[PDB]
Amino acid sequence: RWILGDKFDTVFPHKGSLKVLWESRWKFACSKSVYPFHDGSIEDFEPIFNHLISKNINDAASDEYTQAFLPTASALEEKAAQALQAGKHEEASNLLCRAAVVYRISRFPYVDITKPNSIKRVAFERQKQAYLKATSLWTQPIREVTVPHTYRTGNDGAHIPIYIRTPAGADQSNPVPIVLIMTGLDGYRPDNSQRTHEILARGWAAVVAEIPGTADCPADPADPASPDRLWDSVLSYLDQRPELNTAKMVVWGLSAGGYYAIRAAHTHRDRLLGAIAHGPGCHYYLDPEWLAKVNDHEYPFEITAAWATKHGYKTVEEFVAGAQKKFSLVETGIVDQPSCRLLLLNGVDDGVVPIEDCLVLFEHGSPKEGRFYKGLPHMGYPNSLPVSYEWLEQVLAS
Repeated sequence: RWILGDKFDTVFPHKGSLKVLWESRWKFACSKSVYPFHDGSIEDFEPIFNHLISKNINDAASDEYTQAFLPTASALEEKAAQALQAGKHEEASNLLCRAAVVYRISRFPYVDITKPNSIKRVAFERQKQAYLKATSLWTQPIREVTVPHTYRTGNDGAHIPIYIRTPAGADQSNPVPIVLIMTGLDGYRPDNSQRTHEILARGWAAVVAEIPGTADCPADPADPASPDRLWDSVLSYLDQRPELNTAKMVVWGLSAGGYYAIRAAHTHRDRLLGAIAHGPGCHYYLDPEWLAKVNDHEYPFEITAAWATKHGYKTVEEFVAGAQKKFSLVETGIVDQPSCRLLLLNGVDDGVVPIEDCLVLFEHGSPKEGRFYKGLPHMGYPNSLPVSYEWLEQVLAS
């Protein structure tokens, strides 16, 4: 039934095997310093995965997995303090960035928002601490603002912690355009260094916020309307920021963030010049038939457990039974109004979220834009990244 075809009914060889996941993909991802090991080094990860392998640790949700990483990060943080003692700021940044990646992988694939005492949460707190110190040394530093959630209603929390980075010469007299990044299931505000480099290189401000049901997002994950309130608060702050031009704003939703980019393209169409949705889900990803095989594909570990919690559900059973009716942008009719310019990007053979969730969007509302990558898995990396910046330049053009 799906475009994925023969691959749909396939159990990928890494399922429930951390050994195969490392030896076949992650070892090479870490070597190349690409997702999810971007900013990391293989010297840091080689020994941790050799240890994880020796002990046949396969479940990443387990404390035994997470704790196998934290000694390395401690060692890296001390080397940084050493580097900084000798006035070596560049070495000090790079070691703390490498520390931040050890924490990132230790907390893969999801920090449970309902378990604040969890070891992955401690890992994420140590990451943010490590990263902000690393990015304090930069000429254009990443700054954390705690934005009052003035539009908070119901179960919503009080505080929206976001990362802002402004290019050299960003002034109240020459206000720069914004690219508001919306992160995903396993990637949060500290995991976007290279994107902020590229945004600043083109003379734009980088703003990074997490999505409902992840990390430090105060949005009620169980309320489909919570992201609308979330952005109402964020954009309202960016409206009050002197040097940031909200009249030239694109949102960029990655993975699970893709959903929120698509939604924002409609709900806040009058406030955005564009949206990019990278590897996005909007309807068919919540199809019971899709959910029945999603854990068997390219995701590095089981994903339904994380998805359930991220969509505000107590059990996976309840998530599988109800999620589509409640959250599908198609079923709720969100896609039936017009939208700002929306670029959809994904590999055609995505087995995390269906390519069909990009293709459906062409049958509602405003015209959509797309580039889909033959034979490529979820997000279609590396191919799908350079065209992101091509598009942004065109939309934000002077």
